[PDB]
Amino acid sequence: EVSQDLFNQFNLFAQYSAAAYCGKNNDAPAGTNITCTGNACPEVEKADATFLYSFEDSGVGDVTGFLALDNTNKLIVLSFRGSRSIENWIGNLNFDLKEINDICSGCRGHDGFTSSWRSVADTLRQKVEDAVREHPDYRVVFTGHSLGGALATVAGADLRGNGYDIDVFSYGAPRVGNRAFAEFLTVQTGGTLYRITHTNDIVPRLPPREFGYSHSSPEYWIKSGTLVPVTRNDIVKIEGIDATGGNNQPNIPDIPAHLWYFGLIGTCL
Amino acid sequence: EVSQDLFNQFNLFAQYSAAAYCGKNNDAPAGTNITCTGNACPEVEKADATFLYSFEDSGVGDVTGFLALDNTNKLIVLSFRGSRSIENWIGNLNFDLKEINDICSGCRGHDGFTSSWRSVADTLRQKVEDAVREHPDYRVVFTGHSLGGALATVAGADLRGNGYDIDVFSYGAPRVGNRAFAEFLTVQTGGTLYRITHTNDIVPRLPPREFGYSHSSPEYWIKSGTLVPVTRNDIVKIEGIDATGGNNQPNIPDIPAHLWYFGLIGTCL
Amino acid sequence: EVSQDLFNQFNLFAQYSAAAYCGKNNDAPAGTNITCTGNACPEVEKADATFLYSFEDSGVGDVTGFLALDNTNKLIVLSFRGSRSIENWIGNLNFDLKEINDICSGCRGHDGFTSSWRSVADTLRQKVEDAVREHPDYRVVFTGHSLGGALATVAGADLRGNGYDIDVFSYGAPRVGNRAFAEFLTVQTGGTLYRITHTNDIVPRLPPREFGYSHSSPEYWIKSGTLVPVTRNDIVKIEGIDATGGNNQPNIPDIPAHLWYFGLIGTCL
Ligand SMILES: CCCCCCCCCCCCCCCCCCCCCCCCC(=O)OC[C@@H](O)COC(=O)CCCCCCCCCCCCCCCCC
Ligand SMILES: *[C@@H]1O[C@H](CO)[C@@H](O)[C@H](O)[C@H]1NC(C)=O
Ligand SMILES: *C(=O)CCCCCCC
Ligand SMILES: *C(=O)CCCCCCC
Ligand SMILES: [Ca+2]
Ligand SMILES: [Ca+2]
Ligand SMILES: [Ca+2]
Repeated sequence: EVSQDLFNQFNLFAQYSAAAYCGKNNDAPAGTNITCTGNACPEVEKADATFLYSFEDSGVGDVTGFLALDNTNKLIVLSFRGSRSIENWIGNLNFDLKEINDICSGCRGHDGFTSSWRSVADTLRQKVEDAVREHPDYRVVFTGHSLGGALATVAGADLRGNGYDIDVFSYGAPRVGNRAFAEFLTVQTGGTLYRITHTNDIVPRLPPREFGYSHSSPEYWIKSGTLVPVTRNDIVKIEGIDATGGNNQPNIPDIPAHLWYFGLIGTCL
Repeated sequence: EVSQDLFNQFNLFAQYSAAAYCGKNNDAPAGTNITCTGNACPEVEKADATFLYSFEDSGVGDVTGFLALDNTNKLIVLSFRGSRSIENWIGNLNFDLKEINDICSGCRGHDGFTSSWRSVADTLRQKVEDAVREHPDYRVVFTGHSLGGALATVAGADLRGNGYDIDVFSYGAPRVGNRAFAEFLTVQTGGTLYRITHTNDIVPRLPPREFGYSHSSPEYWIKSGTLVPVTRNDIVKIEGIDATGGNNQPNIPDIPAHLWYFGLIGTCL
Repeated sequence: EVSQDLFNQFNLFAQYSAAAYCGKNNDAPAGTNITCTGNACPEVEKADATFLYSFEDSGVGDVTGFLALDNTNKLIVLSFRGSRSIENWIGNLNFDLKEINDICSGCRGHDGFTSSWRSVADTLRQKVEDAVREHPDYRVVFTGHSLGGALATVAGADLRGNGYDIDVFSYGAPRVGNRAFAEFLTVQTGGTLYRITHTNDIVPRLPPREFGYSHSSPEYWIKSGTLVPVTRNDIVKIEGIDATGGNNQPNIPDIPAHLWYFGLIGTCL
């Protein structure tokens, strides 16, 4: 169980994550409205949300997404797209652990995700902080589904501590680093990380523990099935580093469960 | 077992479905020969078959194929290509059920398949009906492998009942809609649906029943193995909505079985 | 166990194979250095290795790779990229056996691999033999990982016997032909084939024996695990056509093992 307020935020940023997949939302002119196709992001359309920055084929690994200004909810939203291109999938396969001493000592992160973020950090950091200067009353939120959630998590860890809080909402995100990084993500201040999983989705189980990967805490686990609407009672908070009993169970994983986080996600053309 | 006459049709249109994958057959000039690479479609090449309309990157979902005029067999063949592009695959994943009451009452169909067809139906109907007018003694046949088989099925159900029969030959096609639609496809008049499957091919088992999908009846189940020539005694007719004992068995599915329908299907460059 | 000299050769050409995946190494000016990204080919970078010819999207099947001049080791290295593009994967799925009598009598090879090589054989033979004339004391070596190893295996069998030795180092290569071709690859004069496999990598088990495919002898089998450094004591030579007890064992296969051949291979962007 989560509060209705937190449920509304989980639902909203799942739609911001879904919107990042739509092709027209990766080269949109600044100041234009954020829209999706196939009812992918109704709540985002209802809001007075526009593009501050729209990017695709950026850095290494085909970083893609947009930076949004939400005047209704008073948000600065950085939404990363998940895997769609061949270049995205190849970056996922770069799963050896690389030192990220510039984030925390003893921490190691997925080579692919960390390399991709490093390659766009300077540009996007400047875009976000320009927005905070213009709208200092707003709230900064990084979000993304799958690979996009892994990027939103790494980015949040790297840019926190510079005067503005950064909340992160990831959906079906894979493990991003070793246990040192997982513990750091669990105790870091300057914003909250909401790591949302769904039933037996396979992606949050990758890369496997045996390669040295761990999950941060807590986990918000959606128990309602695929194609089933989600209510605030279907989400379970699960505390503990590499906690079992949520998505991390010793049962058969599922691929279609990876595409149902409050609605269909990853399928917007 | 099936008759030799039906076996000959099953083999012929399996090769028309293969020709649709060949890139050269998706942007060819009208009136030119239909040819394939290797021995992908020797029976089509032997016929006096020419392009009426060759299309690619059409509508939504990257609809690809050709409309052919076969003077040897007296056919008007609309052949849809199966999955190859990333865009084809994103469309396959839009597996929510959408209303198609214009086709039949209470029927619901795969969102992607029905949205792809709807985006090209006006253009293709006109070309099919132009050919029927000029060649009223020719037989209209929609066909396709995998996704293409799903598009042929939908297009056939949508255009039937306008004066001319439309027969559909689908190979390794997934489920396309709900039970209402599966029953409509079973009893619809004005043409016959030949839904063909091969051993334990995985694709006719998608999307899973649990998501609300059913299969029309009957099923023509190829029992011979992969890379094994098919004889008319290897094909078994299986009647009953969502019938088991054919491809729909609770065993381990197979991927290479998806590519062997009389010959190799889906591999023409 | 293998000798430290052979181990060093196995390690060097694993990095030449890894280099072929980097996009910048498929369209580089002749004479420029060969480099990779993130420690993918450190030994290649240390060497005085420059491009003689880089190719991409060549022939049929998206043949990709480079021809390198290594002055440090006195090598002419032809490195084929493995699977990355959709076109690559379609070619892999063309797995029926085709006559390659011009290479060896009674031999039959994978249709995709042999068609891909035939479509570039005249261009690449000219490039290799030009380099031989220019540096007649250098050693010619074909190498590749996965699909690249299969192309390197077929190319060496075709181009041997024209006045110079061709050594082949394949990593995680699939079976390329029938038994006759497997025997020929075992005994052919004018160079050596080092076929290297890793633990229970699935790819060297494809296509299955039951489709008529056989593996040449010997097999150099890496017993250390994924993400585990390799030492010369972890490699075991296994002789015999279609020998078991190495990679060819009736146990569960593994996909990540395919990417670890002394290091991460297939992941360079
Ligand atoms: C993993 C091997 C690769 C397969 C392909 C995956 C990535 C494809 C992207 C590019 C592909 C290029 C074109 C290649 C064409 C031939 C290759 C495609 C082969 C797969 C085709 C899929 C259907 C096509 C297709 O038309 O898609 C059907 C569409 O309705 C999607 O349906 C879904 O709901 C998505 C399901 C995704 C996979 C679900 C996993 C299977 C579930 C069962 C698990 C298996 C365990 C069973 C054992 C139980 C017994 C104990
Ligand atoms: C976008 O929405 C805002 C109001 O929220 C306003 O600029 C206008 O109605 C919309 N503009 C376009 C081009 O749709
Ligand atoms: C992230 O790598 C997961 C891929 C997103 C799924 C897109 C729709 C299948
Ligand atoms: C149906 O979705 C088509 C799947 C076959 C892929 C083409 C053959 C490589
Ligand atoms: Ca709006
Ligand atoms: Ca002809
Ligand atoms: Ca160098």
